[PDB]
This record gives sequence, C-alpha cells and structure tokens, in this order.
Amino acid sequence: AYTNSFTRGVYYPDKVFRSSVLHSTQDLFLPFFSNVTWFHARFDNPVLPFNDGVYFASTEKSNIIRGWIFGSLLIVNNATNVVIKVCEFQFCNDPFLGVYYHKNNKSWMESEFRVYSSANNCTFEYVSQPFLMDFKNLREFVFKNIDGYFKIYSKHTPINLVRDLPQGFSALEPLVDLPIGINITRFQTLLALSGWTAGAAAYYVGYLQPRTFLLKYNENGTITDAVDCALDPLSETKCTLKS
Amino acid sequence: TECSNLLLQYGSFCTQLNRALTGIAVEQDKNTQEVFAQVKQIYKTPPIKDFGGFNFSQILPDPSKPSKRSFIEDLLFNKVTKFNGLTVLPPLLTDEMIAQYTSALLAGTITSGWTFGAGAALQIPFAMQMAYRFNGIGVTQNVLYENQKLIANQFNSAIGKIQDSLSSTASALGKLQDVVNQNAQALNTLVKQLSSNFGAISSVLNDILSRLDPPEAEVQIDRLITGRLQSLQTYVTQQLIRAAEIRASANLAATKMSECVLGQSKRVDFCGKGYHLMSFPQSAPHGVVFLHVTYVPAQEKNFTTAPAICHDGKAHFPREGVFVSNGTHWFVTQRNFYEPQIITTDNTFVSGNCDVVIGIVNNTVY
Amino acid sequence: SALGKLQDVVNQNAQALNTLVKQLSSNFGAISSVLNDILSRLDPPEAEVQIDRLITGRLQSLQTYVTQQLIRAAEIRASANLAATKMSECVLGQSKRVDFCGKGYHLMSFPQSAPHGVVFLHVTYVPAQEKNFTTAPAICHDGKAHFPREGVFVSNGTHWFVTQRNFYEPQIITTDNTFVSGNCDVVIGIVNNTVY
Amino acid sequence: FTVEKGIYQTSNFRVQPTESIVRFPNITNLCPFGEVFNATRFASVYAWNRKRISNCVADYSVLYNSASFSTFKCLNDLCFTNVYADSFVIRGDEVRQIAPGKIADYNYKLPGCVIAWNSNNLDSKVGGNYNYLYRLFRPLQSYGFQPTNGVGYQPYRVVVLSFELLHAPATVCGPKKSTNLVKNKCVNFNFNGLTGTGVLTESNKKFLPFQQFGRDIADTTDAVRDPQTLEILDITPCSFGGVSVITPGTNTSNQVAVLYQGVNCTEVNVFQTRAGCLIGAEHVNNSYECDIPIGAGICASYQTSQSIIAYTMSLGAENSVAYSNNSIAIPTNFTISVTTEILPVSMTKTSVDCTMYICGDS
Ligand SMILES: *[C@@H]1O[C@H](CO)[C@@H](O[C@@H]2O[C@H](CO)[C@@H](O[C@@H]3O[C@H](CO)[C@@H](O)[C@H](O)[C@@H]3O)[C@H](O)[C@H]2NC(C)=O)[C@H](O)[C@H]1NC(C)=O
Ligand SMILES: *[C@@H]1O[C@H](CO)[C@@H](O[C@@H]2O[C@H](CO)[C@@H](O[C@@H]3O[C@H](CO)[C@@H](O)[C@H](O)[C@@H]3O)[C@H](O)[C@H]2NC(C)=O)[C@H](O)[C@H]1NC(C)=O
Ligand SMILES: *[C@@H]1O[C@H](CO)[C@@H](O[C@@H]2O[C@H](CO)[C@@H](O[C@@H]3O[C@H](CO)[C@@H](O)[C@H](O)[C@@H]3O)[C@H](O)[C@H]2NC(C)=O)[C@H](O)[C@H]1NC(C)=O
Ligand SMILES: *[C@@H]1O[C@H](CO)[C@@H](O[C@@H]2O[C@H](CO)[C@@H](O[C@@H]3O[C@H](CO)[C@@H](O)[C@H](O)[C@@H]3O)[C@H](O)[C@H]2NC(C)=O)[C@H](O)[C@H]1NC(C)=O
Ligand SMILES: *[C@@H]1O[C@H](CO)[C@@H](O[C@@H]2O[C@H](CO)[C@@H](O)[C@H](O)[C@H]2NC(C)=O)[C@H](O)[C@H]1NC(C)=O
Ligand SMILES: *[C@@H]1O[C@H](CO)[C@@H](O[C@@H]2O[C@H](CO)[C@@H](O)[C@H](O)[C@H]2NC(C)=O)[C@H](O)[C@H]1NC(C)=O
Ligand SMILES: *[C@@H]1O[C@H](CO)[C@@H](O)[C@H](O)[C@H]1NC(C)=O
Ligand SMILES: *[C@@H]1O[C@H](CO)[C@@H](O)[C@H](O)[C@H]1NC(C)=O
Ligand SMILES: *[C@@H]1O[C@H](CO)[C@@H](O)[C@H](O)[C@H]1NC(C)=O
Ligand SMILES: *[C@@H]1O[C@H](CO)[C@@H](O)[C@H](O)[C@H]1NC(C)=O
Ligand SMILES: *[C@@H]1O[C@H](CO)[C@@H](O)[C@H](O)[C@H]1NC(C)=O
Repeated sequence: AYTNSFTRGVYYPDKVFRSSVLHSTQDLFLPFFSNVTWFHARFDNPVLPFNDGVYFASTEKSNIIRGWIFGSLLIVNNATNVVIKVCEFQFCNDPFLGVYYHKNNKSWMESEFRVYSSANNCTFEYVSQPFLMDFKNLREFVFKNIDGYFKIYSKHTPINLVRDLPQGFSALEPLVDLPIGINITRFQTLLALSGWTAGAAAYYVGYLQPRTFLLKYNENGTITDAVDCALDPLSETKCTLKS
Repeated sequence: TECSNLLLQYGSFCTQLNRALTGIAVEQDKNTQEVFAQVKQIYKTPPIKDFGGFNFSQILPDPSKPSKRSFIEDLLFNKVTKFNGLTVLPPLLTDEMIAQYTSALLAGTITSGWTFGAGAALQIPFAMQMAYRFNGIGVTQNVLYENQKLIANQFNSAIGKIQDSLSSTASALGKLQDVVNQNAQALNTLVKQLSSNFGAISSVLNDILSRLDPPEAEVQIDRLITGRLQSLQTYVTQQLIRAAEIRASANLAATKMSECVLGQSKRVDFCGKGYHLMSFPQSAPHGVVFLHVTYVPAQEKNFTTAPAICHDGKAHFPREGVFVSNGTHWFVTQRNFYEPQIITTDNTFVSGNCDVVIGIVNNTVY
Repeated sequence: SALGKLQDVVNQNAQALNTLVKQLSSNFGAISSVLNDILSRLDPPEAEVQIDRLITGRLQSLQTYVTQQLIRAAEIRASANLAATKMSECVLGQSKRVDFCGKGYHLMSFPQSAPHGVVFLHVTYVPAQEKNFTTAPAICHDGKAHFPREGVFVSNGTHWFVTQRNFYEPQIITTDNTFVSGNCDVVIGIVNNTVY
Repeated sequence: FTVEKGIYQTSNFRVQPTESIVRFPNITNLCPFGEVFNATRFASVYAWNRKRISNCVADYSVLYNSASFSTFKCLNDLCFTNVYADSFVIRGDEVRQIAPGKIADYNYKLPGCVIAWNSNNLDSKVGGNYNYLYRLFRPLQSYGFQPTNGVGYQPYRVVVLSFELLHAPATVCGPKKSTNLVKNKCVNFNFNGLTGTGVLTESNKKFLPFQQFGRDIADTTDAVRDPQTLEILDITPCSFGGVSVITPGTNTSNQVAVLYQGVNCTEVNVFQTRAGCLIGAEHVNNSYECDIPIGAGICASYQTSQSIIAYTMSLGAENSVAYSNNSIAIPTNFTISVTTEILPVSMTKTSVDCTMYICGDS
C-alpha cells in the first residue's frame, strides 16, 4: 500500500547553525506528499533496495521496530539501547528481534535476537544511551551511506494519529555518523516478534531522491518550514526567490 | 603568499579595479552634493508660522527628535530598509547634514519664494507668494485671495494624504529600495563566488597547497586566480554601469531641485502632473523626494465661444481671456477659471474689419 | 584649476592608455613577456602553451580597456548632449529654467571653444540692495478691492505705491495700475487707501 | 615626486594575526596502543592475535619517540581505517625477518611498521622458559629459553602495526596539536579544518546541541562552538581597511596625516572619526568649508604655526529670513554677473588593432 508523506522526512543536512535565514540544500530528501510505501506490523518485513538512502517512519509502541539490516550491517535499536555493529554477520533469511508480549511481565520485554547467527569479520561497534520503552509519538529515521561515511538521523516527536502520517513539520536531529565504509545495495527492517501477533506499528519506506529543498531556519537555528523545487510551480518560484 | 607572487604575473589589473571603484565612490559624494548643496545659506523658518493658513508642520524639521528630521522624512527613512577585503565607505554628507540642506531649501521657499535661488533671499508673505504662482499659471491673483481659505485647506488635506500613503504602504519607495537591493546582491554574489572551484580541485587555497606540491599546486591556484579575478571584473563593470544610471538620476534630481523647488516650472509634467505651483524637497535614504504642489482645474462647464465680436464695424479681440456666452449674453473670461465680466473696451483690443474673421459674432462692447 | 573637467577627461584617457601599454610587459604565467623571446627559444609545440598565456592576457587587458572606453564615452556623450542643449536654449535664446544658465535671472550666454569642450559665459541679472517695505494683498477704495495688474503694493510707512516685482520703482496707485474684483470683504490683509 | 592637495589611497592596512588558533577537539579515547606493546602476556608468533582497532587516537609520536624499543621499522599526521596491531615474541635475529627467515616463512609473513623491545626484562622466565611455542617448520614442538642468553638468542616482544588504506574511511587518526583560545585579538582560527582570520569573542547565539559551526547569508562562517568546550564564540572579521594619506600638497608643505579607514585606533594626535582613525591631524571645534573630504561629515585642511586640522564641515551661514505676514523686501539695485560653465564635449579618437597589440608582426 501507499500513503502521503505530507511534510515529513526533513532533517538537518549538516552540522551548521544558521539563524533567521532560508537555506537551499541539494540533498537526499523525501519528496513532499509522496506515495510512501506502506507496510504493516499481518507481518511485513521484506528485503528492499537501499538505493540512494532510505527513509523510515515508525508509529512505535513497546519498541516494535528494533533493528535494520543493511549492506553485513545492523542498527539494532534494541530495548536496552541503540547498538550499531559492523561485521560479516550471517543474517537469517527472516531477520527480526523477538519480544515477549506481556508474557506474565505485564510489559513487552525483549528477550530474543534473530537478526544474525554469528559474526566473523567485525569492523565497528557503537552503543548509545538507553531510552524509555514506549503510541503517541512518531519516531522517524533516515539512513544514508555516502563516501563510506554512514549517517543516521531521527527525531522523537509527539503525534495524535493512528495509521496515517500527520500533516505537521518536524526535523530529525542527527544522532549517529559512522565510517563503516561498506557496500550497501539492499536493506531490510527488523521488528518486534514461532507464532506471533505483531504489535500495531505503521512503519513506512520512502526512497529518498537527490533534490533541492529550501529550508527555513528560525532565529534559534531550528528548522521551522521548508519547500521543494519540484513539488509544483508555486514551490519552484519560492525556491528561485529564496522566500 | 604563494598566490600573491602568482597574482603579480597579471600586472596591474587591480590598480585598475580600485581606480574604477574609487572613481565611483567619489562620484556618489558629487551626486548628493549637487542635488542638495543648492543653497548658499542655511535659511531658518521664523518661530511664528503665520503662512496664510498653510501648515508645513509635516515637512518642516522637528527638533523634538535627535536628528532634527522632518516628520515625513522620518516615514521615508523607516520604509527603506567587511568580509573578504570588501569595505563600504561612509558618505561624505551624513544623513543629518542632508536633512539640514532640505530644511534650508524648504525654509527659503516658504519665506522667500523663488528669490533666494537667484540671489539674496527677499521675504514675502506666503499668501502673496502664492498669488505670484497663480499669476504664473495664467490665473489672476484675485482668485487666490478670494479662495485663500479653500486653497489653504486643500493644501493641508493633500499633505495629510501623503502621510497616509507613505505610512500605510511600504511599497511606495520602490525606486530607492531597488537600488539598495541591487547593491546588496552584487556584493553577496561577489562573496559567494569565493566558494566555486572554477575547475580547480577545491575552492580553498590551503587545501590546494596542503594536498599538492608547488608545481601541480601552482596550476590549480592559477585556475582560482583567473576565476576570482574574472568575477571581480564583472562586479566592477556592473557597478560602473549602475553608477552611470544613478548619475543620470542624480542629474535629474539636481535639475528638478533647481527648476521645481528653486522656481516655478512651465515645463509640462516635469514638476508633477498639472500646472506647477511649488515643490518641497524631502530627504530619503540614498535619494530625494519631491512634493509637487500642482493646480488642477476642476468642475468645467460648457459655453458658446467666438473668436471676436463686431461692435461698430470693427472686430474686438480679448486682451487676455476668452469670449463666452450664457446663450443670451456675452462675456470675456480668463481661460483657466470661469470669471465672467462685462465685455468692455478695456479688456479687448480692436484690430481690422468684421469680414476677415471666421466665427465673428455681433455683440456690443461697453 | 578652473578647467578641471576638461583636464580630467584628458587625464583619464591618457591614464587608461598607459595601463594598456604597461600590460604588454606582464608575463601572465609565461616564461617571458616578450613574444620574440618565446619564439626564439622554444619549438612550436612548447611555444603555443606559452604564447597562449600571453594571448589571453593581452586579449583580456584589451577587452577591459574597450569596455571602460565605452562606458566613459557614454558619459561624455551625455555631457555633449547637455552642452548641445545649453547652446540651443541658453545661447540661442533666453531661458526661464532656473540655474540652467548660471545663478540668477538669465539674460544671455556666449560660447567659447575649449580643447575637447566648450565654455559658456552666462550673463545673469542678480538683484541687490534690497529694502524692507510693508505690503498688502489689495487696497479697499470705495467698497471695492483693487489688485496690482503687474506689481506689488508697498508702503513707505505713510504712503502706498505699486512697484514692479524686483526693482523698487514706486508708482502712484491709479486705476491704470490696478484692476477691481469684488468688494473688500473676503481678502485677508486688505488695507484702506485711495486709488487715483 | 610632487603630489597635489587631496586624499590618496596609498596601501592596505590589515591586522596581522598575533597567533594562528588551531583547536582540534580534545584528544580523548586514547588508542589502546599504550598497552599493546607491554601487555601482561603475549601469544606465540604463529598465534599472533590481531588487535585491529578503529576510531581510536593512536599516538605514534610517543611510541616512536619512546627510547624504550629495539627497532622502529616503519606518523601522527596520517589517519587509517584500522591498525592490525599484532602481538608476539621472536628470538633475537628473527627481528630482521619481520620486514617486507624462519619466522618470516613459518610463523609470520609480512606482505605499517614493526616495533621490537627487549623481552628479557619480563617474558624471560628464570631457570628456563617454555611457555611460548615455536613453529620450527611449515610442527609446534617448543621454543626454549635461558635467562643467561646473549642478544641473538634473546627474545624480542614485537608488535607489528599494519596500517590499512581500504576504501572505507580512515578511522584511526593520530593526535592533532591544538593552540589555546585567546579572545579579543585577531588570530587565525582552525578548529576542525575551518581555517580563517577573525577576532574571537564570546557570542550570545545559542547553538543546537549538535550543531558546531555557524554561517551568514553569504555562506561565510561567523560563529563557532569550541570542540574542546561548549562555548559559543562569534568570529568577527579581522580588522582591516585602506590607508589613505592627507597631504596639503608638496608645493605647500610636506606634513601629512594618515587615515586608517574603519578602525578603532586601538589596532594601529590620534583622532577617532566615524570614517576611521586620523593620525597627524588635530581635532578643532571650529567648522569651515570642506577642504579635503575625510568622510562622514569630517574634512581636513591645512591652516595656521601651520598644521593639519580635522573638523566637522559647515554647510554655510545660519541666515534667518525676517519673514512676516505684511513685510516684503524689494531690490533697489542690481548687478550683472558673468559666470562660467565648462562642459566636456569629446574625447580623443583612439584606434587599436589586436594583431599589432596582442601579437605584433608575428
Ligand atoms: C497643521 O497640521 C498639523 C498636523 O498635520 C497640526 O498639528 C496637529 O493638530 C492636531 C489638532 O489640533 C493635534 O491633534 C491632537 O493631538 C494630541 C496629541 O496626540 C491629542 O491629545 C489631541 O486629542 C488631538 O488629537 C495633533 O497632535 C497636532 N500634531 C500632529 C503631529 O498631528 C497643526 O495644528 C496644523 N496647523 C494649524 C492647525 O495651524
Ligand atoms: C447670463 O448672464 C446674464 C447677465 O449676467 C443673465 O441676465 C441676467 O439675469 C438675471 C436673472 O436671470 C437678472 O437679474 C435681475 O436683475 C434685475 C436688475 O436689473 C432685478 O431687478 C431682477 O429682480 C433680477 O434679479 C439680470 O438683470 C440679468 N442681466 C441683464 C444684463 O439683463 C442671464 O440670465 C444669464 N443666462 C443664463 C444663466 O442662462
Ligand atoms: C515716503 O515717500 C512719500 C513720497 O510721496 C513721502 O510723502 C511725500 O514726500 C515728498 C518728498 O519728500 C514731500 O514733498 C515735500 O515738499 C515740500 C515742499 O516742496 C518740501 O519742503 C519737503 O521737504 C518735501 O520735499 C511730500 O510733502 C510728502 N507728502 C505727500 C503727500 O506727497 C513720505 O513722507 C515718505 N515717508 C517716509 C516714512 O519716508
Ligand atoms: C547700484 O550699484 C552700483 C554699483 O554696483 C552703483 O554704482 C557705484 O556708485 C558708487 C558711488 O556713486 C561709485 O563709487 C564712486 O566711483 C567713483 C569713480 O567713478 C569714485 O571717484 C568715487 O570716489 C566713488 O568711489 C561706483 O564706482 C559705482 N559703480 C559702478 C560700477 O559704476 C550705483 O550707484 C547703485 N545705484 C543705486 C541707486 O544705489
Ligand atoms: C451683424 O450686424 C451687421 C450689421 O449690423 C450685419 O450686416 C448686415 O447684414 C444684412 C443681412 O445679412 C445686410 O442686409 C446688411 O447690409 C448688413 N450690413 C452691414 C453694415 O454689414 C450682419 O449680418 C450681422 N451678423 C450676424 C451674424 O447677424
Ligand atoms: C476701512 O474703512 C472702512 C469704512 O470706510 C472700515 O469699516 C468701517 O469701520 C467702522 C469703524 O471701525 C465701522 O463703524 C463701520 O461699520 C465699518 N464699515 C463701513 C462700511 O464703514 C474699515 O474698518 C477700515 N479698515 C481699516 C483697516 O481701518
Ligand atoms: C458639454 O456637452 C456635451 C454634449 O452636449 C456633454 O457630453 C458634456 O458633458 C458637456 N460638458 C459639461 C462640462 O457639462
Ligand atoms: C461651425 O460648424 C457648424 C457645424 O454644423 C456649422 O453649422 C456652422 O455654420 C459653423 N460656423 C462657423 C462660423 O464656421
Ligand atoms: C499678521 O500677524 C500679526 C501678528 O501675528 C497680526 O496681528 C495680524 O492680524 C496679521 N495679519 C493678517 C492679515 O492676518
Ligand atoms: C611498558 O612498556 C615498556 C616499554 O616501553 C616496558 O619497559 C615496561 O616494562 C612495560 N610495563 C610497564 C608497567 O611499564
Ligand atoms: C570600536 O568601534 C566601534 C564602532 O564605533 C565602537 O562602538 C566601539 O566602542 C569601539 N571599541 C573600542 C574598544 O574602541
């Protein structure tokens, strides 16, 4: 299925603070109002091409989306904390992270990891801080692999929808950037999970495209609005006039 | 320093660029001086403001504020809104000095008329001065004195409307705002041009020098020099083109000050639309504003007219005016204002017979 | 220093030519700035890479000179147009335009040729030795207001006359110097007097 | 050799950077090379464990400049993807075998740098050491040792650092020296490769928890956050400007004043003006007609003993017309004045041809 990415997929391209300006960035973004692919967590965890980076949304409760496989590579946002590990993992054909759904714990506690079976040639590993195990927030992620430098962006924003992307604006503050320097030609999504009922978590895939994209930095250096150079003539004239 | 030696191979392209820019800068001071330094002395308006009913309070300087700037001048200033070897020089005449010149020009016009622009300032009551202006547009001077209250009220209302037009709308000063924008983007484009490779490996000389030996670094540096030198040439050429455009505008403003403010202009549509009476200069950022006081005829009515009249076998022509009829009676009136009066032998002159003029009528001259 | 404008034109043109010639002594990255030296030292394959550097250098400097001349010729034409206009309506006639023919009331102008320019001798009438008088818009005579047909009413202090505008030539106020318009009830500043 | 009266732009002033500030982020997460060379225990040559490391600050200078080694057969200015730092002990003359030998063909094979150190200090057991295993041929039987050994039979703890230049981005970057931070002084600043000139001060802007740099509309860098400490520093352009010389003319005098356009007189009779700093001219409260335009309403002139004075130019006499509603001034005389107006009409007709100018009979 498909839905509309109204005004999402906007992040901070670079480590620059600019105040009360409108900056135009030829960058790898998510087109506005795009027919973003729609999967359901029925369970859908297929392998998809990681062509020119990829976006990822997650209306996540109980930490359904717990990892991703690129390359062998993983970004396993497990319960404890984010764990990015670079090795020649022997990924399973159906990789995921298992969760015991309130199995007498009255809490969805992660207890399994079928993301991979073994690691042979490890190159890198990073472990971040822990976080709350919790939907009323639209966690969104972006993943890029340019010049070997592997970049990850995300933001934690409250929302009030159920299964559709809200028509609001948010900016994904960068969280990680690693020199894994591997070849990423495909990817897959690891989610919470013999015999299961996957927790309701609308998670999307938007194949980002290289496109000019005008960003409005408020006086605080936090992006407040943005437009495109190809959404429509109105947007085009705005970007030409930088207004 | 590695580049500076390279740049010497180009000779004196840069003594030329600085000569061109310093020539432009010196001109900008000449433009302002020509337009505003039009008055020999700094005339001051008297404390008593008995100007026959005209209040110029909205165009005369207001000493309450620090700048001693007029009220309308304040509205104009509000409406109009050192990186890489680029410096902006300050104008020779400060904004306060310019506002003093306009005050002197304005004060001279109110108290002296056009006399102060042709010699010593000779005072004359403003109401009597306006009688000169009416007489100078073909309207007798009794119409001003008879309608002095109305004319004064019309002037005050017209001046009041200019405040609203400027204060309410910020797009009135497009011409002055455009000049500011053009210069601002010319510098921004010039500075942004420092971030382009021009074909070199990078736009930063430190990177070129760091990542290459002098032989192959020199060639890369030369690419940057040519591109940056070329971009600096186009900036100077554009400024020279713009400077000529502004000089033409400044030359026009200087002529308008001389002919519209320092006198009464018979040139049509030069000092406003209609019949020129007065003009009041106001100072604006990087420019000037003229308030053209103009006499516009209104409320016309049809009449039957003749070229001359037959009285006693001889044709009578009007000394200065027109022959008009009520449909039953004939009068002689001034052209620009219906003031009929008995057609007599004092306001007409006789010349020739009755059988050479086409349209002759047969009225009587008293 | 009176003929600064004419001299400035000569100085600007000579200066521009000098820089153009001085540019012929630049290397522009070539081994030498003398074209003969490159030809007499290097074979054609290696002379072209050097002669090409000079060609771009000479060509660019020449282009800069030409564009500067075009802009400079534009302002000279604007000055020649102004000088042509002045000769037309300032020498060949009397102009009412203020300050177009010198400071004062223009009377006549005379042209004098100068090197690469013209000089106008503007003859103007400037009034002098002004005196203070009390004046009135009009005078009430017999319940009717009289206005100066061409004049202004002035008072010696006791007597009222009618001078012209800008040369004190007092005259007795008669019905020939003035015209009547209405009664003396609507003009502010009317002063009683007698019209001979 | 003679200059007429006026203002002339002679040279260009620019505050030379008192220092070139370089502020690399604080050297932390030190690479574990400190303990690789003297680990509590080392494996055999054939059992060489790979201590591949990534994203560590490997300080080769301290290791290279240690004076506690045996052979440095090879650094802090180069960064690499990883360092396959080996660990083993070889018997004396086997050190030369570790180079691009029994060890070179059986236990180790070097296709980086080699570090060796006297192993008799710690590894050599007293009374006979046999913990290590030696591959005699390529086969593991024993190594053999004796505390009373020479140099060719003495073990050497050797760690082989093999740098990598794979397509993956370099991650093992050596320490980079950093200057200190000095504010309110023109100094060249380079925190993370952003080199530039500017006066460094404390700014009021608040950066995003992640953002490091700051830029203006013209893409120029204006404010930076020190990588070592979270201080928001505004980088103003380093003081500079033209130097112009006021001269009344050699025909009159040889005394001159110097104007530094756009400076505070702190970076250079010193008079501060809106147009810059005046040196050699004395400020006078009187106001005269402008002689030499300094700028911003300030003019300079030569007057009486003699000296150059800077003053605020006067626009003219402060005349006040004796206006009243019933008074008129009427001239009683006149003057005939003949003034002059000079207008350029034409230039010189110059013609130039390329082939003569550009090439010339060539
Ligand atoms: C010529 O025009 C000016 C303004 O265009 C006249 O001055 C203004 O006169 C009005 C009416 O007397 C003043 O209005 C008053 O303002 C005060 C202060 O805001 C307020 O408290 C009163 O209730 C009343 O609204 C006005 O302040 C005054 N000044 C301005 C700037 O508008 C001037 O009197 C005119 N000349 C004449 C009538 O001779
Ligand atoms: C065009 O103008 C003529 C002259 O101004 C007009 O004739 C005038 O008409 C008025 C009334 O229509 C006459 O007023 C009368 O005056 C006598 C005094 O003799 C008075 O006793 C009456 O009670 C009345 O007020 C006026 O006399 C007369 N003028 C002459 C010289 O006959 C004419 O009507 C106008 N035509 C138009 C407006 O179409
Ligand atoms: C302003 O000028 C008028 C000019 O008419 C002065 O009034 C008149 O001035 C003349 C010239 O002084 C007087 O003539 C007198 O004649 C007698 C006899 O010949 C002689 O003795 C006097 O010396 C004088 O010349 C004339 O009487 C006088 N009045 C009139 C009605 O003509 C007026 O006085 C002047 N006012 C001021 C304040 O200057
Ligand atoms: C209007 O102004 C002119 C000057 O602009 C006045 O003419 C000047 O009158 C004075 C005094 O009568 C003359 O001075 C005298 O000159 C003679 C030489 O002829 C000398 O011997 C005397 O000792 C005295 O200095 C002056 O030369 C003369 N100027 C000219 C150019 O002729 C004229 O009098 C004024 N008119 C009125 C009505 O005030
Ligand atoms: C104006 O008046 C004159 C004379 O008062 C008129 O001229 C007369 O015209 C009639 C008929 O047209 C002739 O019979 C007379 O011989 C003429 N006399 C003279 C002295 O010319 C003239 O026609 C009148 N004009 C108008 C327009 O009525
Ligand atoms: C000009 O003269 C008229 C009359 O000749 C003056 O008006 C009269 O003034 C007197 C006394 O002030 C009154 O009693 C009359 O009623 C007024 N009207 C008339 C028709 O006489 C007028 O005041 C004089 N003006 C000046 C400035 O003195
Ligand atoms: C004069 O008459 C014409 C036609 O009779 C009419 O259209 C016009 O409005 C009239 N002019 C005035 C001022 O009334
Ligand atoms: C003016 O033109 C009208 C047009 O109908 C004509 O009737 C009349 O006779 C003409 N009069 C004169 C004096 O030309
Ligand atoms: C002129 O001003 C004076 C004083 O201000 C006054 O008494 C006189 O009435 C005024 N004249 C007129 C005609 O208003
Ligand atoms: C550390 O390495 C040095 C070699 O530089 C060695 O002499 C020393 O014994 C090792 N251990 C300690 C505790 O210093
Ligand atoms: C530097 O110059 C500015 C501009 O006038 C001024 O505001 C500031 O006080 C000056 N600072 C010093 C230390 O002179």
